[PDB]
Amino acid sequence: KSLHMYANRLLDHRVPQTDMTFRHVGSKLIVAMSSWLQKASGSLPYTQ
Amino acid sequence: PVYNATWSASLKNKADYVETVLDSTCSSTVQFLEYELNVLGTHKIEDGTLASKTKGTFAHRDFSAEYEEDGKYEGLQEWEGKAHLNIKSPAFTDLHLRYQKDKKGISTSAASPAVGTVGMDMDEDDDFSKWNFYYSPQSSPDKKLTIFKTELRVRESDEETQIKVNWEEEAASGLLTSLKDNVPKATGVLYDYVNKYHWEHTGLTLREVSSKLRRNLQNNAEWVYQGAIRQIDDIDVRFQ
Amino acid sequence: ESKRLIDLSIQNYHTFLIYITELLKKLQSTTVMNPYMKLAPGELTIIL
Repeated sequence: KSLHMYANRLLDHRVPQTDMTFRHVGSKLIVAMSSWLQKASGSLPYTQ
Repeated sequence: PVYNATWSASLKNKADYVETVLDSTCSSTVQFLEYELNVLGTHKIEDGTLASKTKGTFAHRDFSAEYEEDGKYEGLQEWEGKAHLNIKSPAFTDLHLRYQKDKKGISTSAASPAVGTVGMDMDEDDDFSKWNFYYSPQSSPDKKLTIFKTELRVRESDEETQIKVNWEEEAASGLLTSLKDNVPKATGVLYDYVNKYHWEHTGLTLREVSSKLRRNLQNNAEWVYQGAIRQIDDIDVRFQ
Repeated sequence: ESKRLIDLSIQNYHTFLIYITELLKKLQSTTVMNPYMKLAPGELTIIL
């Protein structure tokens, strides 16, 4: 519940004159991390 | 002969009440530097309580200031009365300030022809209290835009107490627009003011004086330049 | 330039207050402790 409400807080606020929430930037960084992970050798189901 | 100024003051005791009279005036060869200021205040201490009535009025070319005070002073924390200020400025905008204080309510506001009317009212009572800070638009003196409001309410049932704070974005935005629109209003009055004084003394505008300064700079530059050129021929000829 | 500054100030002030109200509402949803806070657009009420 605490993580849910924190995510709601993060989603619901951003600086004026920009409507892109920081969660999209977080998702972009997560995508980059996942791309690097799949690039990394020694893959395991735990990585999946 | 050029300048004459008189400062007259007098403190007088008349049995039950004191009277304060102040006068000040100046006669000058400068037109906008002559005035007369006057104030009168009667002060009666009745069995320890003070009843106060005073009038202060100013006269000058660019405006006149007129203030009225009335009321009484009980102890050091109970003043009940009214204070009214009215300013008539040909040089700039006029103003009229009204202050009121009763034992259960304080009300005061300022009526400005540029900003409008800005006022605040404090109603105080044992079990409730309310602060109101409102801005009436210059274009609409019939309504009050609540800049902010506070409402203290101690519940007579149970031990709960409510604090209610309210504000209007509309009031703030309207006041900000009025202020940004007021910039040229002050700019023009001050510009015409300085030009008026320049006229009263030398008959020139600020821009006219700037042009005169530029022209004199050019004239002096040529005065230097001609001699600078001539010296070359002088030196050459003497060397020959 | 003065008028432009005041215009931008009003613009960002308005664009910003709504995000603040949303964040405040999400935060108030977090807890229900005995002192009860009620948030409204342009208003806040405090019960003690």
